[PDB]
Amino acid sequence: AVRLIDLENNASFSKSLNSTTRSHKCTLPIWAGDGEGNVSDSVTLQDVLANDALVEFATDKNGCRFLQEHYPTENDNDVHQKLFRKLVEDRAIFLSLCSNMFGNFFVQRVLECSNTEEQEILTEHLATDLYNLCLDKSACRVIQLAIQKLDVHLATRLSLELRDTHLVRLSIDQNGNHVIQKIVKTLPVSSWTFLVDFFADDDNLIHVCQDKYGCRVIQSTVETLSTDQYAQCYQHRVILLRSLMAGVTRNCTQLASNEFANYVVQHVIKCGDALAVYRDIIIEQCLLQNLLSMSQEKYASHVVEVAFECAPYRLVAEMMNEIFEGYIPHPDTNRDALDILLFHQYGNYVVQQMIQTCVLGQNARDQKQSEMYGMWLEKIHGRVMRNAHRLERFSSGKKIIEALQSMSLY
RNA sequence: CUGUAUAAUAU
Repeated sequence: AVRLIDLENNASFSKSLNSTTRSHKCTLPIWAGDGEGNVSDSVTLQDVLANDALVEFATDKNGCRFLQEHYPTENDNDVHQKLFRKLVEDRAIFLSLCSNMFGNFFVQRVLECSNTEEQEILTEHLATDLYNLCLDKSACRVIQLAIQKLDVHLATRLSLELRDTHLVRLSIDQNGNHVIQKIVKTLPVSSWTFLVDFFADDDNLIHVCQDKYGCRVIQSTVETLSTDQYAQCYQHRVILLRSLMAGVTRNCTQLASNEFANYVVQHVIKCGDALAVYRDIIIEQCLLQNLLSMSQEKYASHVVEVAFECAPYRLVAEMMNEIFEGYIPHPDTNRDALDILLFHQYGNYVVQQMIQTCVLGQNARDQKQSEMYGMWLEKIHGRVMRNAHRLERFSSGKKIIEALQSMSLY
């Protein structure tokens, strides 16, 4: 049995002869089309492999649809292996097809059909330029499907590839925000602990939180670290959540009176449970002494609504005492916080929430609490009835008067 | 006279 060394034939001039297309926009080569931009029925995948034209099929829509339809799902199929080897033969060719408007659908298809051995070379290719890939509009979808299908260890390598980068630029990005989120919501916490480290800085937290995309990132991170629940005796997540919530609480005044940041503020009040302690701090450190001023604001009035809805009674009593007896009346008009918020565009929503909290808490176990909630209802009814002649003309006044219909302190 | 998100891919 003499040995035979079979070297490959130098087909240097084949990318040249696949560069010829009928149209200047579609990239499908002239040999594979029927004239109208589609793929001829005589064309098979072995014809793609024989002409070295996976790349040129991939960046054309119909050729990539052909590749995605006829791709063999089984890993021991021959044509599957030759196509995958042609894909991952070159780093630059692979990363280009990932960043192609059309080839990323084929890279996603080979992600759905992959097993572990393919996943290793796929991860090694992606990790070389992962950050700029997450910045790309087409390649970032490939990155999201990777975090979903890649084995945890491979995805972890990928997530820690973003460790010392410009994470604020990634988190405020239109495409990259979804990657960060995917990682946080998909992978175990140790894969992205450095992300919490990046938000240990106050300035990085604000810039990201006060952004149309980064507020979703902060919301996903907080939901994940909190959803841990009480299934842990020693929880490492609590330390991480504490490190983050610290900045939220330090800058919660600016974040509450803000276009995008206020939403995540509502989350730490809406959730309760693991975030209850932080909710209370929030109510003690920017809500109190400010409730009139933020209830006349467009963004922070929702924060005052959810704080009135979800607080414990000890804090709710402080808010009610602040609205009823906490401000000096206006020197010209003799008008307190309640008289202002009855006829205010945003503040009437706050007053309806106070009414709703009082009628829900009148069904409480503690009698004193029920009596106190009623007292506050009788205060509200006294102001409303006095002002009811003007308030009846408004829609908000109709909703308010319908809310105090047929009540009883008992 | 009612009030804030509408989170990124097939030329």
